[PDB]
Amino acid sequence: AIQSQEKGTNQLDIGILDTGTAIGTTQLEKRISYRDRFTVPEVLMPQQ
Amino acid sequence: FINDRGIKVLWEEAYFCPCLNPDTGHPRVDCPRCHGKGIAYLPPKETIMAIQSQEKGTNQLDIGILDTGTAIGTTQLEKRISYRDRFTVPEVLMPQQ
Amino acid sequence: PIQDAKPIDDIVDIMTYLKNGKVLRVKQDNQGDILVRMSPGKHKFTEVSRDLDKESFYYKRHWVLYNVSVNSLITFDVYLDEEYSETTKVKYPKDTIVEYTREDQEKDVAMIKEILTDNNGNYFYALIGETMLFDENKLNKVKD
Amino acid sequence: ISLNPIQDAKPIDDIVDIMTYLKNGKVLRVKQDNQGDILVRMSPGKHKFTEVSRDLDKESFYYKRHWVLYNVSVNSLITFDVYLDEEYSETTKVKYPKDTIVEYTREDQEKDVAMIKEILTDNNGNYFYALIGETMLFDENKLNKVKD
Amino acid sequence: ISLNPIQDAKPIDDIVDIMTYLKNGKVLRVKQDNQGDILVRMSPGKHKFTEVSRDLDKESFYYKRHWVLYNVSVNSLITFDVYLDEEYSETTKVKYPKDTIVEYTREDQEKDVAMIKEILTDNNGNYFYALIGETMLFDENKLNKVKD
Amino acid sequence: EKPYMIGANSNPNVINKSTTYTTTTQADEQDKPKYTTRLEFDTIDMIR
Amino acid sequence: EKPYMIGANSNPNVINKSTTYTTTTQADEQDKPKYTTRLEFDTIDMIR
Amino acid sequence: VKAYMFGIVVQNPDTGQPMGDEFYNHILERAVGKAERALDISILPDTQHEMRDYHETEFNSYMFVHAYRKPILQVENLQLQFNGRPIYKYPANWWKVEHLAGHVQLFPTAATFAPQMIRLEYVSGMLPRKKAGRNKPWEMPPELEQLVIKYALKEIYQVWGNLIIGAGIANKTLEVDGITETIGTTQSAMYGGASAQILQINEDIKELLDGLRAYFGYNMIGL
Amino acid sequence: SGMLPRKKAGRNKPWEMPPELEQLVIKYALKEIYQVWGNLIIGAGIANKTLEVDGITETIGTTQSAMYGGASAQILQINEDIKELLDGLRAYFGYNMIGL
Amino acid sequence: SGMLPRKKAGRNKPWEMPPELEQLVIKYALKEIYQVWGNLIIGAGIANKTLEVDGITETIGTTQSAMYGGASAQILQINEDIKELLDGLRAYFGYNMIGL
Amino acid sequence: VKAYMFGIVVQNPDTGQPMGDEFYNHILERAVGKAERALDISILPDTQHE
Amino acid sequence: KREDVIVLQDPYKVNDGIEEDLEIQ
Ligand SMILES: [Zn+2]
Repeated sequence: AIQSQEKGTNQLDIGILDTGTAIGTTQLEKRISYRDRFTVPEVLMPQQ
Repeated sequence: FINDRGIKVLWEEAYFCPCLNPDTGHPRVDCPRCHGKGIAYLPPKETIMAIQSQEKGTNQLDIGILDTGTAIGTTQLEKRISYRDRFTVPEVLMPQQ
Repeated sequence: PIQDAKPIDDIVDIMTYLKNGKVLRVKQDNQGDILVRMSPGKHKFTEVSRDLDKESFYYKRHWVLYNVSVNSLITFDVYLDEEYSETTKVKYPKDTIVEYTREDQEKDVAMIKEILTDNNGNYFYALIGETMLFDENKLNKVKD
Repeated sequence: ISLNPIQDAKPIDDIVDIMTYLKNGKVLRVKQDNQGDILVRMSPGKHKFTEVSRDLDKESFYYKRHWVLYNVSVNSLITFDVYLDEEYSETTKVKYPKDTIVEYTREDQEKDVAMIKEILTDNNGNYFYALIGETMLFDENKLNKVKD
Repeated sequence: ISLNPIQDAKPIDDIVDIMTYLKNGKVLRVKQDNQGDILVRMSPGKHKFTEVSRDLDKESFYYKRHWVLYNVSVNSLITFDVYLDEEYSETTKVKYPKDTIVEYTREDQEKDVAMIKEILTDNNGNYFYALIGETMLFDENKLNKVKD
Repeated sequence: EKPYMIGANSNPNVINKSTTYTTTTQADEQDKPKYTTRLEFDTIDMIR
Repeated sequence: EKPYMIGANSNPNVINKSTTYTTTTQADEQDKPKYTTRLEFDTIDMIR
Repeated sequence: VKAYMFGIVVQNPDTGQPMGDEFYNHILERAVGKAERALDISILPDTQHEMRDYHETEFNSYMFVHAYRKPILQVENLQLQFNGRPIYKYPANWWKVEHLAGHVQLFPTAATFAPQMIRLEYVSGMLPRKKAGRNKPWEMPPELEQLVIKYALKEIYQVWGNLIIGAGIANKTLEVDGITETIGTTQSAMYGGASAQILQINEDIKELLDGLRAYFGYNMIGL
Repeated sequence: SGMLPRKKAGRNKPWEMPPELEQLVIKYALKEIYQVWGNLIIGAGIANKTLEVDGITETIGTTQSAMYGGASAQILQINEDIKELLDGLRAYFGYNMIGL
Repeated sequence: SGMLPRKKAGRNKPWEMPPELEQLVIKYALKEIYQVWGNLIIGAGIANKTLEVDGITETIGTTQSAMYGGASAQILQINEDIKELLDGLRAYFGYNMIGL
Repeated sequence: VKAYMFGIVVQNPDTGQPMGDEFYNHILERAVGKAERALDISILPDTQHE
Repeated sequence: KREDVIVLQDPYKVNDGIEEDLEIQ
C-alpha cells in the first residue's frame, strides 16, 4: 500500500529536480532495510 | 461527481520549445510558439476540473506589486498532468488596474 | 465571373483529397483561418496549422495533432490551399446581409447571390430573388 | 376564418416619453438583464416618489399588486428596454417578432431572407407571417432565423 | 443436417467508404478501446450533424434508440475499428474468427498451423471450422490458438 | 361546453444549450427579496 | 412446444487472468454518462 | 400519463433513453382491462353473441334477461330457437331494454328449465362523453378515465422508482479532497423508492372505486 | 337535472348550489395538484442532502421520507376537511330508500 | 381446454384470454427475478460499507438489512398488486360448487 | 419482462454474462403454471380425454 | 499558480460550426 505520493519540484541554479515523499505500508513478516528499492510497472509518470 | 462539482476549463500540455539556445540553454525573446517563456504548449483539450482555495496573494516590493497565490485543483480519472501544464478558465474574469 | 473561390460541397471529396495528402483551408467565424492536413508515415492522423502563408526559405508552416471534428468540415467552407485567393476587392462579401429596392420602389432585404465584374473593373451584384444586377451604390450594407 | 392581426409590444427608446408617461402615472415594465422583469410606478398623492413591484401580472380583482418605494435610476431606464404594462403580455410570445429578418424557403428551392412586416393568428392560435415581396403567409415551421 | 455458413462482420479500414456510408446515413458501430462500444449516425434533415447513441442493440419496435449530438473525430474513426450495425451482432462470437491462424492436431500426431478459411454452424449451434489443405471440418475443442 | 382534454405536447427539441453569463453593467438594479424568518441574539440575556 | 429446461453449463475454465491497462492514445473518445440527481446551493437563500 | 407526471421524466440512468409510447399503450391496455373486471363491466364497445337458458320464473316475468356484460348500448336480435331453427322471432317494437343495468324485457302487444333456448345479440360498451361534466347512463363517466389512469400510474411508478439512484442504494456520501457530496433517498430496507406515491395512489383509488360501485350497484341472482 | 349557480351571497335555494360543493370540488382538485407538486420541490426521491465546497457548506432536510411523500401533510389535512365537509353535506340530501 | 390469444385490443371473449392473466404471470415471473437480482447489487450480505484511502472517502448504505433483503420492497409491492389483481379476477370465474 | 425492468440490468458480477432467455422462458413457464393453480383453470390450449 | 509575471493569450481553440441553442424539428 502507498499513500501521500508527492512529485515535489525544486527549481535551482543547477536545474529542476524531482524529489518528494511517499508513505507505504507493507505486509506482515517482511523486514525492509534502508535504501531498499521498489518499482511499480503499472503506474507511468510523464516527464519532459 | 467530478463532472458535477467541477468547472469547464481548457487543458493544454507543456513542452520545451525547440527555439532554446543550444549553448546558453535559455530561450529566444520572441517566437510564435512561446512568447519569451522557454516553454511552449500543445493545442488545448476541453476538460472539467474542480478548484479550491483560490488565492490572489499580493507582495509589495521595490520592484513593484506582484500577484501570486495558491489554488488547489482536482482532476478527473485517467488524466496524467505534467509539471508546468497550463489551464485557463474563460468563464471567470478577474479585475486588474 | 471571378475565379477567386472554388468551395467544396461534398465531405466525401474532402476525405478523398485528404487521402491524396493535399492541404486544405478551413474558414472560421470571427476567428483565424485554419489549414488542415493528414500526417504522413505509418500512423495516419489529422494535423492542423494556424499559419496560412505559402512555404518558403523564410517561412515554414508548423503542424501539430488535433482531434478535428467532422462537424466543422461539413458545416464550414473548405478550399484547396494552393488554389485559394486571398481577397476579391469588392465592397460586400458573398453571403452578406444587404438592403435594396424592388422594381415597384419597395424596400426589401436580401443576401448577395453572386459577385460579378465587367472587363473595366466595374462590379455588379445579384441578390436572392432578383435576377437583375445591382450597382454597388444601389446596394446598402445592413448593420448586424 | 381567422383572427385579426395582433400588435407587438413596442419598446420605448426615448427617455422623454418614458418620463412623461411616468409623470402621468401610467405603469412601466422594465426588463432588467440580471434579475428579471419588474414594474415601475409613480406614487399617487402629494408625496411623489417612485415605486417598484414584482407582482408581475395584469392587475385583477383577485390579484392586487403591492408597491415598494425604490430609487429607480435614469441609467437603468436608458440601458434597459421598457414597455407599457398595458401592452406587454403573455398573449403572443411569437418566435419571430415583427421587423425581424428571417430565412424562408421559396418555391424555386432558393433560400431568401426577408423582414416580417405583419403577423396575425387564426382559430388554432397559429402564427401566420407576412414577408415583404410575397402575398402568401408562411407558417412557423417553414421559416428560420439567422443570428449574427 | 446443418445450417449454412455465417458471414463474419467485416471491419472497414478505408476512411472513404466509412464517410460515404455515413453520408448515406447508414449506422456505424465504433469499438472504442477505453470506454466500450458505441453507435454513430448522421442526423436526418437539413441540419446535418453527427450523433452518438449507446443504445447498443438492434433497433426494435419495443426498443428505440436515442441519439445525442456529438463531435466525432476523424482520428477516432481511423484508429478504431468500425463495423456496419446491420452486420455486427451477438449471433456468432466465434472463438476463432475467419482468417485466424490456429493450431490443429493432425492424424499423424503432428501439430500444424492453418488459417481458417470458412466457418459454419449446425443444429446444436456448434462451430465447424474449415482449414486450408483439409476437407474434414474440425470442432472447437480440437483446435488451439497461438498468440504472438 | 366541450370536455377539457390534455391533447398533444408542444415543446420543441433544443440542442447545444449554452450557459447564461451575468452581464457586467454599471447601471443600477434591484435585489429580488425573500421575506422569511430572521435569527437574532437575545442581547438582554447576553447582558444577564 | 418442448418444455424449457436449464440444461448444462457452458463457461470454460480460465487460468492466470491478467489485468486490463487503459491504453494511451491521442485519439478522441466519448465519456460514458450517468443521468441522476444534481446537488446545488440555494443561492437566493445565500443572498438572504 | 405524462401530464399527471408533470416535471418527472422516466429515463434510463446509464443511457439517455426514455421509455417509449408503446410501453404506455401496453400498460394502458392492461389498466383498462384491470378496471373492466374490478367493476364487472364491458367498457370498450364490442359486439356480443349470447346464448341464454330458459328459466320459467323469469320468463313469466315479461321474459326478464340479465346480460352477462353491461352496459347495453343497443340490441340487434332477440330470438327463440329449438335446434338452430328460429321457432319465433319477436317484433322489434315489443322488446325493451335497461341500458345501465342491461335488463332486457319483453312487452307483447297486438321440466321447469331448459338450456340455451334463446339467442341474444347486443353491443356492450360506453361511448366517449360528448359534453363536459355530464354523462348519459350509456356514456363513459369521467371517473373511469381517471381510474384507468391511476391504475396505469401504479405500474409506471413501480418501474420509475428503481431509477432514482443506482440500484437499491439508500444512503451515500463522497468525500474527495475536502469536497463532500451526500444524499439520502426515499429508498429504504423496508420501503420502496416510489412507495410513498403508490400508497397515496391506493388512498386515492379506494375513495374513487368505492364511490363508483355505488353507481352500478350490487349484483343479484335468484335461486 | 342539476343545480343553478347561487344568485345571492351566503344563501341558496333547494334548487340552488350550496357554496361547499364548489369548495369540495376545489379540495378534490387540490388533492391532485399536491400529489403533483409534492414531487418537484428538490430533484426526485431526495430526502436529505448536504454539500460542502471550499469552506461553504449547506444542509437541507426535506419533508420527503421513505414512509411519506413531501406533500403528504397537505393531502392528509385535505382529507380531514373533506370528511367533515362531506359527512355534513350528506345530511342535506339524506339516505336513499326503495321499497321491496 | 384453454384460452385463445386475444384478437382485438382491450377486449376479450369468454373463450379468450384477458390481458391480466398475461400480466399476472409476468408479475409472478418478476417475483423470481427480483428474488435473484436483489442479491447481486453489492457483493453478498453487505448492508453498510465505507472506505477511506489517501484523502478520498466513500460511504454507501444498501437496502440490504438483517430483517429484509435488498429487493424486498419490490417483492412486497408485487404482492400488493397480485392480491388485488387475483382477487378481482376470481370474480370473473367465481366459486366452485358440487352437489352431495 | 425486461420492459417492466426498464433501466435495470442483471449480470453475474464475476463476469460480463447476463442471464440468457433460457432462464426467462423457464421462469415464465413455471409462472404460468403457478397462475394456472392460483385459479382452477386451464391456461393453454390442450386436448383432454376425460 | 497564477500567471502574472509572464502572460500569454488565450489558446487558439478550433471552433465547431454547430450553432449554439439550435432549434430542431
Ligand atoms: Zn520558442
